[PDB]
Amino acid sequence: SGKAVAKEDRTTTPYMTKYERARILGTRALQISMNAPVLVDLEGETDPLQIAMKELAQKKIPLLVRRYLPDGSYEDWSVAELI
Amino acid sequence: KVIIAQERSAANIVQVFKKAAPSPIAYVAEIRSALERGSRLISSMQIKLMARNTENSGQTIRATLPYIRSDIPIVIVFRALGVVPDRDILEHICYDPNDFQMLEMMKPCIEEAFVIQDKDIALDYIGKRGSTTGVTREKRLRYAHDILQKELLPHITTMEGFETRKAFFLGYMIHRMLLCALERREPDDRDHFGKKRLDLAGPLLASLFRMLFRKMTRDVYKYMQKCVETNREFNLTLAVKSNIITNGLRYSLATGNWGDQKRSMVNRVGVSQVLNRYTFASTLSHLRRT
Amino acid sequence: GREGLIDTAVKTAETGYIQRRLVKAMEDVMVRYDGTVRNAMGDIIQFAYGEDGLDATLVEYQVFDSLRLSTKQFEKKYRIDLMEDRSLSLYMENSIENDSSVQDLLDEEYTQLVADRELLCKFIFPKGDARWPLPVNVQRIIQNALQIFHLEAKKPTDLLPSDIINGLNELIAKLTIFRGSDRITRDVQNNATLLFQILLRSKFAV
Amino acid sequence: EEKNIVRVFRAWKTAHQLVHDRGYGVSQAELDLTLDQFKAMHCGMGRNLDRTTLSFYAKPSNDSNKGTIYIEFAKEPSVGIKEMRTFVHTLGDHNHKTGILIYANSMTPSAAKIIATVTGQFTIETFQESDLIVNITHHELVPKHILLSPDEKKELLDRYKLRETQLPRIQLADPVARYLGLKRGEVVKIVRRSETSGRYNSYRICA
Amino acid sequence: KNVQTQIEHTTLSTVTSATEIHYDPDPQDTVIEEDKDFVEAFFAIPDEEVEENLYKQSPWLLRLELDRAKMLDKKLSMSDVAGKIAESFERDLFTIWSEDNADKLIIRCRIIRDDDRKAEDDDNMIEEDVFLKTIEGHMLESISLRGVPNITRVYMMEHKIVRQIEDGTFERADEWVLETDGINLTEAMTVEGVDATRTYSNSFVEILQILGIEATRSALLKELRNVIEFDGSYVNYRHLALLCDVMTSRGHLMAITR
Repeated sequence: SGKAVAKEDRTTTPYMTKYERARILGTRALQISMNAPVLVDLEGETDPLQIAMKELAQKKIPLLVRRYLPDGSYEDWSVAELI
Repeated sequence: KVIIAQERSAANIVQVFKKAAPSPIAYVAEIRSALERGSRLISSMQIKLMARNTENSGQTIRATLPYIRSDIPIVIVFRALGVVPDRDILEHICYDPNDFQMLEMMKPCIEEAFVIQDKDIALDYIGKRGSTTGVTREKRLRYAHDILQKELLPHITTMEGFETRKAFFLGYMIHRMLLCALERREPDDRDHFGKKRLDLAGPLLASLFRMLFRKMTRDVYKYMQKCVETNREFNLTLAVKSNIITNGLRYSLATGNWGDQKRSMVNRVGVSQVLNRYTFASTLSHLRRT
Repeated sequence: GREGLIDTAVKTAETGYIQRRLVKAMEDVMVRYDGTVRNAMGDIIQFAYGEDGLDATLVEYQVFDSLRLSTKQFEKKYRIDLMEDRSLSLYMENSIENDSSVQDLLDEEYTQLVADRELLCKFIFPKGDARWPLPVNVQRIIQNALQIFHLEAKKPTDLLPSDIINGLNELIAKLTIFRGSDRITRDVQNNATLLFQILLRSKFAV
Repeated sequence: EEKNIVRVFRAWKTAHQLVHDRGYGVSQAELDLTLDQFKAMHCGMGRNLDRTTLSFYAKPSNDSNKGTIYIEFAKEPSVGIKEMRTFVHTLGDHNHKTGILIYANSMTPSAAKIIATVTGQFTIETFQESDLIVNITHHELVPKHILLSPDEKKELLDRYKLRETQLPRIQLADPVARYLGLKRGEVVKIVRRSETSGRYNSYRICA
Repeated sequence: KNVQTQIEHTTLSTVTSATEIHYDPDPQDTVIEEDKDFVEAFFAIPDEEVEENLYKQSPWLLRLELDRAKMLDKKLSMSDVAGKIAESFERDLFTIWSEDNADKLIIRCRIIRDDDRKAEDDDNMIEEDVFLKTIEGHMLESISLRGVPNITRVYMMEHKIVRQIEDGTFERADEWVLETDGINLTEAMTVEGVDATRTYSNSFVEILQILGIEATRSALLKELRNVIEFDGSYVNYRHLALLCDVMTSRGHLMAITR
C-alpha cells in the first residue's frame, strides 16, 4: 500500500548510493544500446556504457529513482539532484 | 581387476571396550568370534553391566547371547550348562581370596537368578526368537540346547558333549570386566590393527564362493522335487544350471557387490577396483591396498 | 604429521558447513533507506547501520590522545587562562587584539567545559583501552596537511580562537547521517556520532 | 547460624531500591541502611525472632497516572492460599495500584490464578526470595532501561513508522521486566554503554 | 581463600572411604578394628538422657572415615560435619564424633524408632537393609557447607584488571579471581564476596533467566570475541554486533542450527 511522499519534504540522503550509480549506468546502458536519444554531445565513443558514464559525469541523464520506504511510501530523485 | 584387503574386527577377543554415557549401559565385553573352520563366521556375543539409576538397584550384570533375543542375567547361563549350585559358579569368575570387592558385584547378579532356579526354568526363559512360534516347553528346551551348540560361543567346539568348556570362558570374560569397574586395569585398545586382521584375496573369495554354492544345493534340490513328481527317471546332468556362478562372479567381482545382480543391495562396496596402471610404481602400490 | 594432515582434511569441509549456517539466517537482513537494518518481514534488528551508522569498509582504527592522560597534563594541553600565563600571545601573530573585550576570555572556559565533560565520560563507559576504529583518519588529515601548506613555528597563526570553535560547530553539524528534523529524530543523530565527535574537540580544541 | 536473618536485610536493597527506577517516592534514608541500622528499626526479641510487620508502602511523584504500590513480605515460608487471597482485602482497603508479595520456596498453582482473575486493572507481581534479593540492575552487563509514557510510545511508531509488533520484544519472565513491572504492550528505552561509535539507544516492547 | 572454600559442593566428599555396616545389639556394643570405643563409652557415661522418652534402640550402627586429606584444605570441624546431619532427618540419627586428637577421626550414626507406628504403603519383610542403602544416597547428597549445588571444584587465577586513579593515569590492579567449573549462578551472588555487580558465566541460557535480555546480548558479543581473537584475529565490532542483535531481537535465544 504505497503512499507517495512530498517532493518538498524529502527524508533520505541527498547523495547517490553505491548501488544506484551501478543500477542507473546499468539502465541507460541498455537504453542507448537500444538506439536511444543520447543526451550529451557524443564524444566519439562506441561502448553503450562508457557513453552512459560520459552522461553521468555531466548529470545530463534522464531516469529517476523511486526509493521505497518500509512504510510503503516512496521518494523520487533526479540524477541532477543527486550527489 | 584387483581385489583389495579389508580390516573389520579380529575375533577371539578378549576385548574390554567400554562406553559412556548417553547413557544406558556401562562396560561391555564384545566377542564376535566364530569358526573360522574355513568360511563361516556369522555370530556375536556382547554382555552388559549397567551402573546407573542410584535407585535401581545395586549395579547388576547381564548378557545377550545372539541372535535372540533380549537381556539374560549371567547365573542363568551357568545353570544352563552343568553348574547350577552357587559358589561353584563364582569359582569360574574370581578366585578367593578374594577379594570380595570384585565378587560382591555378584550379589546383584545372582539375585537375577533367585528364581531360575534349576535346569527346567533356565531353558524356559528362552522363548523369544523369533516370528511367532513354539508351543511350548519341550520345544523351547530343544531350541536352548541347539543354541548352546552353535550360538553360545560357537568356536571352541560345536560337538555335543562339551558344555563344561564354555563354562569357564564366561567366567573369564566377566573376569575382565570386573577389573575395570573396580579400576584395576584399562579398557583394551581398539587401535590395533595389532589385533585386527587383513582379509586378503583368500578369506574374501571364501565367503563368496560359499554364498553361491549354498544356492546350488537349493536350486537343484527343487529340481528333484519336480522330477520325483510326474517325472522321475532318476537324475543326470539334466539340471546343474550352468549360468549360476560363472555369470554369478563376472558381475560380482566386476563390481563392488557380493551377489549381484540379486537383491543384495547394500553389500559393502568393493574391493574390486580396476588396476590403475598409470605408472609402474603405481601398479604395485595398488596390489597392496586395504 | 598425519594429525595436522587430517585436521586439514576437516577445515576443508566443516568450515564450509558453518559458513552456510549464518547465511541461511542472515540473508533476511539488509539496510533500509530509512537508516536502519531490518528483517524480511520488516521486524527491525538495528536502529543504526551497525550502531555506528558507517560502512565497515571505510574505517581506520584511531587513537584518543585525551584519554590515558593525567589530569595534571590534561590541563597542560587544552586549558587556558589569563592567570600569569598569556603565552599564546606569542603565537597570536599576526594580530593579538589584544584580548579585546570579554567574549574570548569566556569562549576559552566554555570550550573546556565540554572537552572536560568528555574526559570523565568516557571513561565511565570504556574500560581503559584507547585504540578504537573510527571513520575518517583525522590524525592524518592534519599530516599530510602540514605538507600542503607547511609553515613552521616561525610562522604564527593567522587564525583566531573565535574561528576554530565556530569551525567545528558548523562542521560537526554537517556530519549528519540520520535525516532529519523532524525534531527528536535529531537525537538519534546527535549521539549516533557522539563518539566520532569527542575526537574533533580533542584534536581541534583551541 | 542466624544466617537466614541477615540474608533478608538484602531484601531491602532489592526493594526500597526498586522504586526509581520506576518513579515512586522513597527516603534516601531507607537506601543507606547498614547491617545493624536494619535491626534498629525492627525490634525482635533476640537475637533471632524477627518477622513482625516486615512490609510497608510508598508514594509516587509522577502526580497523576495513579496510583500507588505496596511492598509486603510474608514472612511465612511456602505460599499459599492461606496467605494470598487473605492478603488482598488489605490491598483493597488502603487502595493501591498494585503491590508485591515475596516467598520461599515455591508457590502453589491454586494460589496463582484465583487471584489475577478478578483483579481487574490492578496487578499481582511477582518475585520471591533466594532469587532476586540482589539488584541485578547494578551489573556491568546490564544497561539501565527507562519506562516510556504512552505519549512517547506513539513517538517511535511515527519517527520510525513501525508497528507495535515490528519492534524488539522482551519476554515477561525477564528479571528486568518483572523489576520495572512491564505489562504486555509498554515500551522501554535503553541507553547502551555501546561503543559504538557513541551511546546508541535501543528500544524494546513486551510479549 | 575465605571465599575459595566458601562456594564449593562439599557434601560428603571427605569420607570417600567410607561407609561400613556393623551390627551391634545392646546400645553398648562395638569391637574394632582399631582404637576408638573409648570415646563412645565416655559419651554414654554422661548419661544425660540415655533412656530418653524412648530407650535403647538402633541396631544398625554405621561408621564414617573422614579423610584428613580434605580436612586441611577446607576449614571443617568434626562437630560441624555431623552437626548439620540431624537438621534434615529430625532425630532418626545420633552422631558421636571425637576430638581432632584422634588418629582416624570417626563418627557414628545410629537409628532408633520402635515401638514406632510403622507403615505404610509398602511392607518390609526380610530384611532391615534396603531402606538403609537408600538413606545413604540422600546423606552423601546433602549437603551442608557453602556448596552451591552443582558448583564443582573452583580455581583462582590472577587477572590483570585495569583501574583508574584519582590522578588520571590507569594502573594494572592484579586482582585474584575464581574460575568456576559448571553451573550454576543465582545462588552464586548471594555469597559474601562476591561479587554481584560483576559475576559472569558461560551459559547464556542462564544469563537470560537471571540477568537481563540486554545483558545476555553483551554476553554473546563477549563470548564470540573470545572465540576468534586468540590469537591475532580479523575482528570487526560491526558484524559481531549484528549476529548478536539477530539472536536477541525477538526475546528468546534463537539458535542457529543447520
